[PDB]
Amino acid sequence: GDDRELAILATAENLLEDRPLADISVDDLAKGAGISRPTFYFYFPSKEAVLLTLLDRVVNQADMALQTLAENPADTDRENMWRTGINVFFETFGSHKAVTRAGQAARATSVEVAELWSTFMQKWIAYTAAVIDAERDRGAAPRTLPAHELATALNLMNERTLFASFAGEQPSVPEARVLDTLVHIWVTSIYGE
Amino acid sequence: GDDRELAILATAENLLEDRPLADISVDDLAKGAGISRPTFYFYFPSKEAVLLTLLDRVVNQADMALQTLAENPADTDRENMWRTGINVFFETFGSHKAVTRAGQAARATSVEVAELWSTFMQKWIAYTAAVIDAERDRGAAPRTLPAHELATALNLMNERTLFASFAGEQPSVPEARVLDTLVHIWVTSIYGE
Repeated sequence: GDDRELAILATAENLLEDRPLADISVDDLAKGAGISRPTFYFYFPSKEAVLLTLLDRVVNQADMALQTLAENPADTDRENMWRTGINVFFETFGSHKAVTRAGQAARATSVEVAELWSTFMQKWIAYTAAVIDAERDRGAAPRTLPAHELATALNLMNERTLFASFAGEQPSVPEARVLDTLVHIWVTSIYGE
Repeated sequence: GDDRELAILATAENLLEDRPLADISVDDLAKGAGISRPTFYFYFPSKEAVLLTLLDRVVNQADMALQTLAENPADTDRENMWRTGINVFFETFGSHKAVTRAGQAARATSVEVAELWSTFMQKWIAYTAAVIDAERDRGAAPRTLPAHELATALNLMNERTLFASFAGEQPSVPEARVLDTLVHIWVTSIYGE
């Protein structure tokens, strides 16, 4: 039963690797999931609710991985610690590029997708700023910009640069180089005087 | 004659301050410009070509201002020089927020808008990297990341952070704080070891 729902989600993710949400119909979803069209509408109100759920699962996966990291300090220098935290996003979203791309194009039209993204971005920026503040309180980072404004720009940078790399946009940082590039900007801007 | 065209462009920019492209019709454009609907179609193929031209004029205005800056060095420290160059974009796009917002939402659907944006971004990143390279050649900046990858991420950061500030997205850096925030990230990441 939760089976049919997972089948629908797995079909949508497979089809989104090939074409946009606009080019996928409810029948394609139903057909791929081994069900009828009215049976589909029982699990989801629309193909957009299917995308909404896929992005929800992707965002919550990253957010949980991040909480795991937070409760379990990695034992390394400062630079590697930022790298590990950014890496959560590089791997989680980079393992679901079709959902990332469609979820981002849907922010322009779907109020729920825009709100879901915006809640989590606020959470990840607040956490980033709490860490920068701890680093300043401990004397490891200088008091330059307002931690929260600095955290806002760096998280926006990552959203745009990661997602450009994953879609292979022109211009974009090659995906093999994007982690190194962002970590350098984060560590210089956070610790640089 | 070029009069009617300017009237149509000025009407579209005024209406875009109130509602999205989808909520504006060719008749609204024609009516505001003091012309008929078939007369409209003589100057522009569609309301989307009107947006395309508006964004074209905005992008070329910034690019020309930047060329002016380039040919006329401002006589100040390094930090102020980056601030002046970023400021070109903060003021040019920030003086046309409705076009910026609609032009960005149209990149998801219009191949010409996507290509126009992508050409200019490549140009501005190449110029940014040429400057970072000159600074490294002169011994003023360390050889850290590949200048071109560093320039890519910083320009993407600015596109996303400026445009979030202008739309008042949640989250965003307040528009009174966005210039300072980006300049700090640019100067630390470019000059920081």
